[PDB]
Amino acid sequence: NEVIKCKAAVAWEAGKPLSIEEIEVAPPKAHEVRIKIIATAVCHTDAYTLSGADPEGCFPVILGHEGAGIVESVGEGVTKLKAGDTVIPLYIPQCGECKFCLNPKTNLCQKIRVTQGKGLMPDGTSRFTCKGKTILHYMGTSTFSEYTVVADISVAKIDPLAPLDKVCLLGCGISTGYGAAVNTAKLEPGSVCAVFGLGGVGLAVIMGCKVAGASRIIGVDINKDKFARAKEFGATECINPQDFSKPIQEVLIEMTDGGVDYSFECIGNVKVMRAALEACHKGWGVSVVVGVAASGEEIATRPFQLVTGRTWKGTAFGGWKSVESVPKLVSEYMSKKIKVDEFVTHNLSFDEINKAFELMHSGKSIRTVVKIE
Amino acid sequence: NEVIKCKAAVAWEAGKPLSIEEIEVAPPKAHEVRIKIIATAVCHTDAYTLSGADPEGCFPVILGHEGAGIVESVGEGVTKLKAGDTVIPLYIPQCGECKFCLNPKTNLCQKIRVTQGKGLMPDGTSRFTCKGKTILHYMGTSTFSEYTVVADISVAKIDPLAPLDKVCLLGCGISTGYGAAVNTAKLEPGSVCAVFGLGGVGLAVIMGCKVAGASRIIGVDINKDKFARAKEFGATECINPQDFSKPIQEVLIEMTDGGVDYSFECIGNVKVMRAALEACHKGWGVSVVVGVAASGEEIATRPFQLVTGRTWKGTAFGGWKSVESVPKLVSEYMSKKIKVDEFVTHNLSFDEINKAFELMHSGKSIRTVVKIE
Ligand SMILES: NC(=O)c1ccc[n+]([C@@H]2O[C@H](COP(=O)([O-])OP(=O)(O)OC[C@H]3O[C@@H](n4cnc5c(N)ncnc54)[C@H](O)[C@@H]3O)[C@@H](O)[C@H]2O)c1
Ligand SMILES: NC(=O)c1ccc[n+]([C@@H]2O[C@H](COP(=O)([O-])OP(=O)(O)OC[C@H]3O[C@@H](n4cnc5c(N)ncnc54)[C@H](O)[C@@H]3O)[C@@H](O)[C@H]2O)c1
Ligand SMILES: Cc1cc(C(N)=O)ccc1-n1c(CCC(=O)N2CCSC2=O)ccc1-c1ccc(-n2ccnc2)cc1
Ligand SMILES: Cc1cc(C(N)=O)ccc1-n1c(CCC(=O)N2CCSC2=O)ccc1-c1ccc(-n2ccnc2)cc1
Ligand SMILES: [Zn+2]
Ligand SMILES: [Zn+2]
Ligand SMILES: [Zn+2]
Ligand SMILES: [Zn+2]
Repeated sequence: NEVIKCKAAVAWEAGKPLSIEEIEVAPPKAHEVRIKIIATAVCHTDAYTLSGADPEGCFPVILGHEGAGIVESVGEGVTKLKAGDTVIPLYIPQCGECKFCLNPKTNLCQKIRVTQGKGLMPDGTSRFTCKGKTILHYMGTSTFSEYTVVADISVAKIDPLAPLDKVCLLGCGISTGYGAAVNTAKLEPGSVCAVFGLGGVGLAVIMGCKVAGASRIIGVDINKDKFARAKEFGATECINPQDFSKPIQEVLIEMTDGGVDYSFECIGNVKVMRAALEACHKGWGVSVVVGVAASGEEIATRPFQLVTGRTWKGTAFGGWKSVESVPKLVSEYMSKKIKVDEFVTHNLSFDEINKAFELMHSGKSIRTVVKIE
Repeated sequence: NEVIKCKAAVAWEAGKPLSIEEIEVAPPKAHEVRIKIIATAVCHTDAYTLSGADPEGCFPVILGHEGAGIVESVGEGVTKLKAGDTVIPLYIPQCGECKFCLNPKTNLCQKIRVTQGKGLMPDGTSRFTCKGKTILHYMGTSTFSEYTVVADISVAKIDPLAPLDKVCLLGCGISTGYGAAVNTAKLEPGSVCAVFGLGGVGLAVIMGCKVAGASRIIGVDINKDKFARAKEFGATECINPQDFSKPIQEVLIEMTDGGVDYSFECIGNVKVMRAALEACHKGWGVSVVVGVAASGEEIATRPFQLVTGRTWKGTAFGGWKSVESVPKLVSEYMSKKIKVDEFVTHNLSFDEINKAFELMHSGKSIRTVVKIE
């Protein structure tokens, strides 16, 4: 119930490294929760915002949107979570009252997004003070800190037995891939699937396709060093566009005799998205867009590709309804139905957080986990 | 069983009028049917091919792909249809054996399309002789003639009580609109729908939406003279893009509080297709492409429109399985469930066939019916 002094990794300008500093964190107001972050993961959109390319970037700011922790304080009006619980913050809440929350077809809650995009709590202010300045929040969580304040609808409650040093990855990547495979596509047994890109999201998609029951899975990438891991996750074969003179969709059409049944696009390249649409089977093919492109880029095609059967669709947070569905995923990981331990490729300490970004800049890791205690 | 002399409307070069001539029609070979055309309808793709803009146009050729008639002769191996029957030719057959015919998700049979696109019968030759030249077939039917020869899988058998002078329209237009409404979209009661363009296909789509059970229907067009008929078919309101300074998708978003549930695009303009995608509701919107664009045009959008929920899909022949589904549509018209008599706007004789095209060039008619006897 009093201001907490803690250590954070603040960013001050676009394109500069993060600097470790001491910050003051205010007590939560009505309908808010204070969380001590235990572990976190460094995602790609964090580095994208840090670079400064985002037209909506606001500085100074504390990044991070993947982590798990333990509750200390709750505001006035909270009757759902008490101190000592193990929880996961979420950048897609679930109020349960709006028109988007009563529709089973969607999961895009639209209650606090106007303040979340500006970097402020729902009341209209920020809880982070540094040397007489106010530091904005990032994507509603801000987990690059030892303590953080979030809204009461952005918190999911998990089993206390879960290891918090690895279950944190179920915030952005593994959940998105698994949901893309088993929610937005809903693929029947015996299908043929193709995955573009073999990062964290691609490997999660491959895992979901193998779990659901597809017979043949094709992995596509321009870096050979990934192929090995793909074959461990369930991909039957892997190809490289640079080894063929013909365009990639023609290679896939020749290989699969007509085209694949499902194609997942997990990169963020508009040309790859067009190639992914044109490689689906005529009559019943489906293409799912998972990655996010830079602002100002357009994906083109001819309407003759849609008239003869094919479909575009897209997914955000794998289509899961976050608050009521993340606990089920943690339970699934308890039963060894899905793989979480095989995604983490590196471990760092808090002070070396900058090093994490450099690894992401080189393409040598899938996911890195930072221990914040 | 002998060559038949008949009257036809042959085209000799791109951009010239059709000329009425006398032709010889050969007896059918194995797995073929000879039909005496009674009535026909002039569609938009006929005039498109006649203009010469089609990169695949081949001349001389006999156009037409909508009509009903009576059988005279059948080839060797036909045990399904006998002479005197009332039938409808179809530009999408149904063999029932290929991989596309055993899949309930599609209706694009791929058995005789290679010869159909070239203008020849499956054996490899044409049955139309004129003054020592061979005349190719059009879209597998060629109904601008008093007698025509078609394959045995391109014929649907209907109730003999049907009036053949109006049931012919169930070949291309009304079927496509009705199927787009109730097959590819599958819209639930209480939905909001928007239709772009108010020709024959647009009015069929409106009829299907009203039958299925949507509550609110919005018609969009740039010609005011159409709006009246739309209000008779079930459209609740109609708008004109030229009356507003803002782009049309913003007008629709403001009007419907977020966007429509379903949007059908029935024109063939790539800019209208983009505007139709951007006017669907966030989270659960769907956009169905029905019209065909000119070769070399691309429809563009940003992937942020697909990531947040929306979908493109397309339809050819309304998704009906032609041979087994057209008789059901004729039965539906017998019970007054659907409207066929309200589409025909003009009637002509065979010799005035050219006049029909001129009407289509002015936008004063929905469908014109030519009586061929
Ligand atoms: N919509 C969502 O909810 C959501 C969630 C998480 C991530 N994402 C996005 O998914 C994308 C993947 O991110 P990530 O960190 O999981 O993996 P990553 O971006 O680090 O890996 C990208 C892979 O694509 C390959 N690549 C580059 N150009 C290629 C080309 N022409 N052809 C084939 N491969 C090419 C690269 O070699 C690489 O293996 C990102 O853009 C991310 O923003 C979206
Ligand atoms: N895929 C299929 O199976 C199939 C079947 C039949 C027809 N079609 C196609 O459907 C299209 C419609 O053909 P039709 O004969 O039924 O009607 P039509 O083409 O004669 O009517 C077109 C209407 O769109 C309007 N238009 C032009 N520009 C516009 C704009 N910017 N905004 C709004 N309206 C505009 C016109 O005023 C007109 O009312 C055609 O392109 C046809 O080729 C497709
Ligand atoms: C565009 C956007 C901005 C923010 C922000 N903070 O600026 C947050 C979310 C989104 N965004 C929306 C629009 C807003 C929206 O629909 N919703 C629903 C509940 S609240 C909310 O954000 C749809 C999809 C996304 C999205 C963006 C990035 C990632 N991504 C990439 C890598 N890692 C994460 C995943 C999804
Ligand atoms: C591109 C095409 C050419 C021909 C031809 N004769 O050149 C015939 C059909 C198509 N086409 C296909 C590819 C081929 C195909 O999938 N199939 C399935 C069974 S056979 C066959 O044609 C998919 C959709 C269409 C199509 C084209 C025009 C119209 N349209 C417009 C106005 N009025 C009619 C409707 C559909
Ligand atoms: Zn909500
Ligand atoms: Zn992320
Ligand atoms: Zn078939
Ligand atoms: Zn037609």
